[PDB]
Amino acid sequence: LTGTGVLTESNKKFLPFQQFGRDIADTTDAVRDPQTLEILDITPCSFG
Amino acid sequence: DLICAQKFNGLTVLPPLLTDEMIAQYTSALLAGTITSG
Ligand SMILES: *[C@@H]1O[C@H](CO)[C@@H](O)[C@H](O)[C@H]1NC(C)=O
Repeated sequence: LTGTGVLTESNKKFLPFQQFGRDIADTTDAVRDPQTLEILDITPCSFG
Repeated sequence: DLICAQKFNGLTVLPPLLTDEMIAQYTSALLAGTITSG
C-alpha cells in the first residue's frame, strides 16, 4: 500500500493483534512497520 | 480532531474579515451614542 506523508513515531497504544489505524474520516493515518514492531504516524505534506 | 481531519481533503476554512474585538467596539459605540444622545 502506497501513499505519501511524513512519518513520526506514535504513542497511541495499539493492541498486539491490531495492525493498522484509522481516523474519524476513516482513512489510513497509522501503520505498523513489518520488519520491526513499531507504530508510526502518517501526516500528509503541507499544502495550501 | 474532526475539524482538523476535514482540512486534509481539499476543504479549507477562511477567517472572517472583522474580528470579535472590532464587533464589540462597534456595539459599544452604538450603545454609548444611544444612551448619551437619543
Ligand atoms: C528478518 O528481519 C527481522 C527484523 O530485523 C529479524 O528479526 C530477522 O532475524 C530477520 N531474518 C533473517 C533470516 O535475516
